[PDB]
Parts: sequence; C-alpha cells; structure tokens
Amino acid sequence: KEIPEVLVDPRSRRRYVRGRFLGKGGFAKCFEISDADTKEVFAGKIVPKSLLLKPHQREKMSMEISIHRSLAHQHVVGFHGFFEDNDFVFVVLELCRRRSLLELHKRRKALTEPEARYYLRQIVLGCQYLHRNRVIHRDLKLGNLFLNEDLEVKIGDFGLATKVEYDGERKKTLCGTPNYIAPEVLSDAGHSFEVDVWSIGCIMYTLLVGKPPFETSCLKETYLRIKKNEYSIPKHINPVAASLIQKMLQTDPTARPTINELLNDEFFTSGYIPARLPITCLTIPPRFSIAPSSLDP
Amino acid sequence: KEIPEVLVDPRSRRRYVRGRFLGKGGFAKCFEISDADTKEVFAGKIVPKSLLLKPHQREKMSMEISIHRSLAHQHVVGFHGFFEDNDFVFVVLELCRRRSLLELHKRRKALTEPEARYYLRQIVLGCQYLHRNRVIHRDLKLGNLFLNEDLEVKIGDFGLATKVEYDGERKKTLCGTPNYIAPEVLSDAGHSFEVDVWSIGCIMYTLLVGKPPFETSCLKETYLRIKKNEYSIPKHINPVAASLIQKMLQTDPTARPTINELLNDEFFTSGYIPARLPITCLTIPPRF
Ligand SMILES: CCN1C(=O)C(/C=N/c2ccnc(N(C)C3CCN(C)CC3)c2)=[SH]C/1=C(/C#N)C(=O)NCC(F)(F)F
Ligand SMILES: CCN1C(=O)C(/C=N/c2ccnc(N(C)C3CCN(C)CC3)c2)=[SH]C/1=C(/C#N)C(=O)NCC(F)(F)F
Ligand SMILES: [Cl-]
Repeated sequence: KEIPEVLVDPRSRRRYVRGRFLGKGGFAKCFEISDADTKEVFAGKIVPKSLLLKPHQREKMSMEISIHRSLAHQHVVGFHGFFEDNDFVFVVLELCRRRSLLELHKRRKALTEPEARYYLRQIVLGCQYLHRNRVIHRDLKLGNLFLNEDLEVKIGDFGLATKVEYDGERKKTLCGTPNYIAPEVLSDAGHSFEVDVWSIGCIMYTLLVGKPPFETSCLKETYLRIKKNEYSIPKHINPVAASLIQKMLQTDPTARPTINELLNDEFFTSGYIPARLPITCLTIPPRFSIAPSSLDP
Repeated sequence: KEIPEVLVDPRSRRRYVRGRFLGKGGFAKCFEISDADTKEVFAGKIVPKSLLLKPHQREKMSMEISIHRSLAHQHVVGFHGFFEDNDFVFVVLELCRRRSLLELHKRRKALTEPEARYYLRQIVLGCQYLHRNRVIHRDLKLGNLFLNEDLEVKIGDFGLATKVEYDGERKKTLCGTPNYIAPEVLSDAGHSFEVDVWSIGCIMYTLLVGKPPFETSCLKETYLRIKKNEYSIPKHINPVAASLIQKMLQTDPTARPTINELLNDEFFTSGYIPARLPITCLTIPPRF
C-alpha cells in the first residue's frame, strides 16, 4: 500500500507535502513534511493500519499518542497533532534537523566529559518533566534522544511509555522490549520511575566510555550481566562521573537516585557545563581548558 | 605532581635545567630548557601522563611525536628528541625566541604587503616540505607559526597532523577542532592536502586585512559563512593578493592551488620579497 505524496487532514483541512525520508523503526516510517499555506516544516511519523490490526499494536500506537499529545517541554519532542487515512495514521512532530545521540555516538565514540555533561543535563531535565507528570518513558536510548539545529536534546518515541495512576504504582506489562532492560524488567518484579534512571545510567556510561556497559555479542550473556550487575568502568573515567554511574546502575531500584537527586549530583553542580556546543562537535572533539572560567571571553 | 627542576634522559644520559615558562595549550606546558654540557638552549614541551590516560589522548601525543620526529626543514620547528618520567612526557624542540605570528598580528593588525609576502613564502615552503613527505598539518594558524631570533617562520604543533598512507587516501577522523575549519572538514566529506591550502588562504587574509575572513561574534554564523563561502575582501587589498586569496578560499578542494602552484602565483613571482625583516617589525610598520 503506497504512502500518499500529499497528506490531507480530513477535519482541520490542513495538507502536507511528504519530503525527505528521515528514518524508520518498528511499524513506523518518518519523513520531513511541509504545510501548504504556512510552508512550516515538521517531522511526519507514518504507520500503516495493516500493522495496527494486532490489538497489542493498536493500544501501543494509541498510548504513544495519548501520552505524547499531553506533553510540552523544551527537552521533549513537540507534538503538533495527528490524523488518519483508511490505510495510515499520521503524527506531526517537531523536526530535529541534527538526527540523534545514536548518530553522534557512532561518529565520535567516547565524548569529552563536558559534552557528556551538556547532553545528560538536558536528558535529565526532560525526564524530570516526564516523572513530575507521572510518565515513565521506559525506552530511553541514544536513538530517541533527538538533536535540533542548536544541539538541544528532545526526548521522543513514547511507544513503550506508561502513565502512573498513583504515586507508588508498579507496572509489569510492556508492549515491546526496551533497548536498556533494567534488572527489575528482566526479573518481571514490577517497575516504576527508576527504570528511566537505569537507562540514563547506561546512556551516561556509553557517552563517556564509547561502548555500552552490559551489551555483548549475545543477548544471553548481556541479560546474565544485567541480572548480576556485572559491568566495569575504565580507570580513565573521572571519579565523580564513575561514582554517579555506580549510583544509577544498581540492581535495587530503591538505591538509585530519583530524577531530582540525579540533577543535583556533584557531576552536574561542580562539573563544567558548556552553555552551547559548536556544530563541529557532531564530527570532531571540541577543546576545553583544564578548568574553564566564566571570567574569560 | 610538580614538574622536575632538572629533566634527565634515562637512555642518552643528557640532562636539562627547566628555565622560563614560555606558554601552554591543551594538556601541554612549554618551558625554556638548557643542556648541562653544551649549555645549548631549547624549548621543552612537558605533558602530564595523568592527562594521557584517555586512550585518544595517548595516541594523539604518540602521533604528534611520530610525525614531528620524522621532519627536518628550516621552516619546521626542529625536533631534537623525546623521553619520559613516570608522571611526564618531555619533548625537546628548537627554541623560537620571538613567539608566534599570533602575537605579531595582535600588536600590528594588518601587515604591509611585502611583510605578508615574506611570512607566506616561508609558510608555503614549510608546507611544501610537509606535503612532499605525505604530512597534512590540518591546524595551521598564527599561534603555531613560530618566529626565531631573525623572524624566520617555524611551523610547529603537529597535534592534529596525519600521514597520508596511499595515493588518494581521504581522511575523516580529527582528534581535535582546527582553528580554521575547511568546508570539507565542516561537512565531514573527507579531506586531504587541500585543507592546508585553505588555512594558508585564511592566514593570508588575516595578515593583509587585519581580521579573519569568516569569524563573527557567534560560531553558528561563522560556520554558515564557511559552508556558503561567504566572505568579503576589502577594496584596499591589491588585486593580485585578492586574486590569490579567492583561489585558496574555494569550497571545492580540487579548485584550490596545490602547495606547489601556490609558490608560483604572481603574488610571489612578481611581488617584492624582503631577504630579512628588522626586529622593529614586531611592533611598527617597516619602511620600503
Ligand atoms: C523527533 C522527530 N524525528 C525527527 O525529527 C527525525 C529526523 N531525523 C533526521 C534528521 C536529519 N537528517 C536525517 N537523515 C537521516 C538525513 C537523510 C538524508 N541524508 C542526505 C542526510 C541525513 C534524519 S526522526 C524522528 C523520529 C521521531 N519521532 C523517528 O525517527 N522516530 C522513530 C520512528 F521513525 F521509527 F518512528
Ligand atoms: C616551538 C617551540 N615553542 C616555543 O619556542 C615557544 C616560545 N614562546 C615564547 C617565546 C618568547 N617569549 C615568550 N613569552 C614572552 C612568554 C609568553 C607567556 N608569558 C606568560 C611568559 C612569557 C614565549 S612556545 C612553543 C611551543 C611549541 N612547540 C608551544 O607553545 N606549543 C603549544 C603548547 F605549548 F601549548 F603546547
Ligand atoms: Cl548496555
């Protein structure tokens, strides 16, 4: 079933011209799209209804839209609306012209500590906004941490996200497999907000070390390592960073920092955070003083 | 830890007394040092191994030394040897007692055309030697164009330099951000020898105009201007100089002069090149 060259909203009468193909994942494909009248450019997520027949997939797509449309934050992908033809669901999102932390990681490998700190602070602020609105994302990974023109982080892909109905509620059901499986998800013990802190721990490790903490060549060994909390931080990682990784990557979810305590860690409060990163940082390491000072042009 | 007052080579048994502090950049500090027996004076580059733990920094330091120690040219900083303690790497270099073209530019701003020509010829001869030995410097800037007692140019800081392994190899990986970002570096398209001609174009512009070609108050606008080749040569620049700048500052690396063609431009062949510059030219415009 071919995807229309022009997307028409049956209700609001708005129409979009399908531009550049941006990427695909699971049931979904994503394109650059532009309004006819305003000429404003967005990201168009496009899902065939042929893949939404299995009732677990209908509820997945439904839940993503329900959660995402309720969110508005500087560090969360803007949600502009959704509509549907007889063959497709169309979701209009904020375009992020600098791809994702996944492409950055593939190109650069290990970032400098100030770059890691710059991105992680924004990831933490976004997740703090989610948790305050009782949303667990449950699938934070480099691939759904998008970058706009100015290299601001935008959290997207709410496909596994869930709303906590009361503070204290633990969930078991997932409609898919998260990239970073927290130990309480692997063990099916019930999970809450702490799974997001686990994934941010995995992300922090990956950005600073240049490889994932647990991932091996085979899933059996990966999952045994997560179960037994078997990972190693290289000697070259600065003690304060190493310390914060150890706090987040603990088997006991209750021993992990809350998202509010994460933001207040010595890593963030006492580490150099650049106000901006130059665009060259997508491809080449920037240069920083041993201890930078705001008392210098 | 603290830096030793005397530097001892464990192998060659040579020993150096740490003199005046000359300057620092990134992980490195530089001092004036003197031999015990000859009393010959050198520049001592001194890097803590504490900063070389990250394996990308170890290989950076390693590659700089590997490339630099293979070079010997009158317009390249002399490399006299290296050794290491348990806490430090020590590199013994040719001393350049008159700092760099950066300090000259800050004091003088726009140079006279014959001064610009004098420095650029030496920069081009140095780079011609590098390219012939399959070395791309990739970070030529006023700050690593050092001046000796006689204001002869010495190219140093091979920290971003790479050796071309085979004919038509294009490079992508840089272990740092060059001062002058060539458009093929910004776009991550792959680069070779032509990035050095781009940087020499930017240097020529800066020396003659007194400001950099692309640099603005915000890096976003600077990088958009490099991408779109947006720069302006003031009317007061002599046409032959203006023409040579335009040849070097082209988006297409293949459209730029090679380092060998650079030397043969009318700018060099038909312009007055002083045999030497008097020491006053560090602070006041000379008479010609
Ligand atoms: C947040 C909205 N969003 C974007 O803004 C995206 C933009 N990605 C970019 C940005 C700039 N360039 C590229 N390219 C790959 C270019 C292709 C042409 N080429 C010559 C240069 C690169 C891709 S992807 C996206 C998604 C979302 N949500 C999303 O991919 N979601 C997962 C899915 F699709 F599986 F559902
Ligand atoms: C080529 C060898 N070499 C020198 O010969 C250098 C000599 N610089 C001079 C000559 C004469 N006077 C002065 N000063 C006036 C001083 C400036 C500062 N200030 C506080 C005291 C005095 C500094 S610096 C150098 C370097 C090299 N290589 C180098 O700076 N490399 C980059 C680095 F270090 F960051 F790694
Ligand atoms: Cl992992």
